Amino acid sequence: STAGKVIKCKAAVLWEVKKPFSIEDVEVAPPKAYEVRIKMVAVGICRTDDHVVSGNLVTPLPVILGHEAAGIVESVGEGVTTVKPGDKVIPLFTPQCGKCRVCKNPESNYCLKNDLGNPRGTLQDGTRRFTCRGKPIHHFLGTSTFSQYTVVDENAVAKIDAASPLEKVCLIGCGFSTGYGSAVNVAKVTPGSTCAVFGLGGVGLSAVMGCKAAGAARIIAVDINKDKFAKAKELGATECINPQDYKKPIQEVLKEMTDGGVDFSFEVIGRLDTMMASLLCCHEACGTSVIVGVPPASQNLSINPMLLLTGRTWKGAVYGGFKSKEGIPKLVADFMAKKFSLDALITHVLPFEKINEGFDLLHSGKSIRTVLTF
Amino acid sequence: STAGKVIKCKAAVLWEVKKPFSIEDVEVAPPKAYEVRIKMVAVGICRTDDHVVSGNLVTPLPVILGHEAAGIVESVGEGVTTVKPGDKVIPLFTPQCGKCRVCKNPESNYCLKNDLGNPRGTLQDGTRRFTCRGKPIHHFLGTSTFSQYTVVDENAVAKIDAASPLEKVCLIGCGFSTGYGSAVNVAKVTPGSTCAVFGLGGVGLSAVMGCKAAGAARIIAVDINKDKFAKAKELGATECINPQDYKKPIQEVLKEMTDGGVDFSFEVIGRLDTMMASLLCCHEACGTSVIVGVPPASQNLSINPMLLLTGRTWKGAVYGGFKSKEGIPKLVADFMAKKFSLDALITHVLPFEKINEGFDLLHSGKSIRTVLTF
Ligand SMILES: [N]C(=O)C1=[C][N+]([C]2O[C]([C]OP(=O)([O-])OP([O])(=O)O[C][C]3O[C](N4[C]=NC5=C4N=[C]N=C5[N])[C]([O])[C]3[O])[C]([O])[C]2[O])=[C][C]=C1N1=[C]C(I)=[C][N]1
Ligand SMILES: NC(=O)c1ccc[n+]([C@@H]2O[C@H](COP(=O)([O-])OP(=O)(O)OC[C@H]3O[C@@H](n4cnc5c(N)ncnc54)[C@H](O)[C@@H]3O)[C@@H](O)[C@H]2O)c1
Ligand SMILES: [Cl-]
Ligand SMILES: [Zn+2]
Ligand SMILES: [Zn+2]
Ligand SMILES: [Zn+2]
Ligand SMILES: [Zn+2]
Repeated sequence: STAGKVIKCKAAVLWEVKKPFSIEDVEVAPPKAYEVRIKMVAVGICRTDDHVVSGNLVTPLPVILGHEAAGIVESVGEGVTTVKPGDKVIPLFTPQCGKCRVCKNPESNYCLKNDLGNPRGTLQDGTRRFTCRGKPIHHFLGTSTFSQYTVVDENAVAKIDAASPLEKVCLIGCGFSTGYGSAVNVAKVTPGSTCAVFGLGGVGLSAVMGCKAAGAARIIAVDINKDKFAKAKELGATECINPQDYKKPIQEVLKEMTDGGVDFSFEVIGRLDTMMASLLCCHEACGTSVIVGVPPASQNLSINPMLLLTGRTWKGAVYGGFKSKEGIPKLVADFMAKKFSLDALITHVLPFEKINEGFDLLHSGKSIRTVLTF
Repeated sequence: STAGKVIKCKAAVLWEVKKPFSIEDVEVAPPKAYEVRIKMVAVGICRTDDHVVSGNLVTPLPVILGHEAAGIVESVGEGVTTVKPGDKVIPLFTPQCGKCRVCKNPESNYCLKNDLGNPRGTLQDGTRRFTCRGKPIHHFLGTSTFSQYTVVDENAVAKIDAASPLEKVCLIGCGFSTGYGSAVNVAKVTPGSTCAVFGLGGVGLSAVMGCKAAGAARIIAVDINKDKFAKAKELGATECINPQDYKKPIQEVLKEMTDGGVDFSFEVIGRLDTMMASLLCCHEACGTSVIVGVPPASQNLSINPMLLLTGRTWKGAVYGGFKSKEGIPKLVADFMAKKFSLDALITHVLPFEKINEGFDLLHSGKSIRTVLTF
């Protein structure tokens, strides 16, 4: 019925920054060659989506955000070999074209086909598939999952287990993968090591889970919102610190707690002051600091190079180091194999139409993750 | 015989910053427990020594500098078990106490008994062994080799091959180990990779050799002194470029020549602008920039954290990641086995008394490594 036909549906369109989303009628064009048109089922709210709402992450507007989600293949374009209609899928905010220098490198995952470096708000072919009131609307990270239907490039979609509960598994689309992989793939936490995690939201907590799985002996959870400590400990944090209870700077408080500093620290928030704190609290001779939080546009850090000369390793990564099209699937399988659980991360489930309410909860600090359902 | 007695000898004293070295008679107190008094045979002139003179590295004056050396054990204090009088040895600017958190950690080498963090200008017990006209003289990195005799802690001296040519293996005491290990140990250069080395002094040329040993496919040597190019080439560089020949920033050139950037970048000069260019020239998603150059005191770098989120790795190291006491002897054995040659690095040989002429050669850019004989 719908195949090859333009689908009219509802989607949350952002026309301006610091404005609410508009649940409007938009026309979703049919998938071109090597493209897949997905029917969304569950979409989780990531702070990155909010970054555009706040102006911290610039991207052409009007836009349809969303990138953390799960859905079903409504139809595919010509040349599509990986997914067929009906297949359960997870759109990847970072592609794996498999042909660029990066994709060919065994330890890189930031494919050259991404729309993060220099945002165009289009699909890999430079064009858009969304329209609304005679106006073309921009995509976001080539996923735009805040819509009942969306078109994505084949190399940016991954087929998952047919029995996968799309309402939970949508987190593996971003939050869980990013945090967990940051600990296991990027930092490469060693068994018996000491770790520190700044920020305890959806991504932060999965970093706790990742350090735990890696065998970290001590995991120090850091957050100004005390309410997150309950979950942090439950997921594996050995202790919880709130920077506000101290008269002393956090990195100092941390170094005196761990005999000179932690082995691995992760900044999962997105502030310069906290990224400075994470670099400073990891032992000057053998510590590794992993930046996970997305920094506000055009801001810099002033660092003394002596901080690295002694032996510190400072790195960062997108998507927790997982090569998208391969990693996400295998992750779902592990979830199926009951290797881990995403239940503690989902605190609120709202109907798509109340997306604006979902962003409110994120700003009030009442929710870890909120899953908008279709 | 001089054991147990105060030795009187010549040493090069720096009384004030930015002033020539003054060759004076000093008294060298005999060694205490776990200390070794050494008779110097050959010393190399490293830019770090010059960093104190110029004022870029702060350390208490007046002082006896020098740290890349080779000599013979004159006598040992009570408790010493790792060396005996007559042994050929290399003092280590960074000790390997073997009992601290860092020494236990198999991946870090920056021992806690170092005098680089906050220089006391003493031995490990907190005292000095040099006197000059009543005035006690400060030590440097616990080694102070610009003297005919010096005393070092036992954990800062490595016993080497009895047949080692001391006028050659002194480079292994610092310059070579640092350069070669930065590539092989710290960056862990992968075979078939592309490398950029900024700075072609004795340390930077050892970084080049190390990249070649690692099997890099390309090694681009950068330096504003074209007279260094002939040696870089001979040592492994596939190409050499002079930033002054270009219209655009060196980082943009390097990225254009290597399909987006190198895989491994090395800053071996000690300047802020080059450490930045060095980070910027390694591929945003898979590059590793390694800081080897000692930056001028209290100077800060201003960086956009986004530069790291894409996948870049930024780190630094001392002594090229080698655990001093263990690594030096092994490296001397490799030298003995012809595994590598030091001849190209050693461009000048002058008697100790001509030390000022040696620093002048460095300043003019006419030398790579100048060795001083006693
Ligand atoms: N880390 C460690 O361990 C170390 C370090 N360090 C450092 O390094 C550097 C360098 O050294 P050297 O090699 O000796 O020096 P020289 O000879 O002077 O060389 C330099 C080079 O560079 C070049 N440049 C300049 N500028 C520039 C350039 N290029 C380009 N661009 C620019 N701008 C010149 O020409 C020459 O050639 C320094 O910094 C030092 O410091 C060393 C060693 C080691 N250590 C540490 C220690 I406490 C002691 N030692
Ligand atoms: N690299 C990536 O792949 C990637 C992926 C997804 C998200 N992110 C980024 O990760 C970061 C967090 O994502 P999330 O969705 O889990 O966010 P979130 O907003 O729900 O959680 C941020 C947490 O940090 C805490 N916090 C805020 N200011 C703090 C401070 N100054 N000190 C200590 N804690 C503070 C908040 O209480 C909250 O618990 C954001 O920057 C997001 O853009 C990065
Ligand atoms: Cl268009
Ligand atoms: Zn790719
Ligand atoms: Zn996300
Ligand atoms: Zn040196
Ligand atoms: Zn030690």
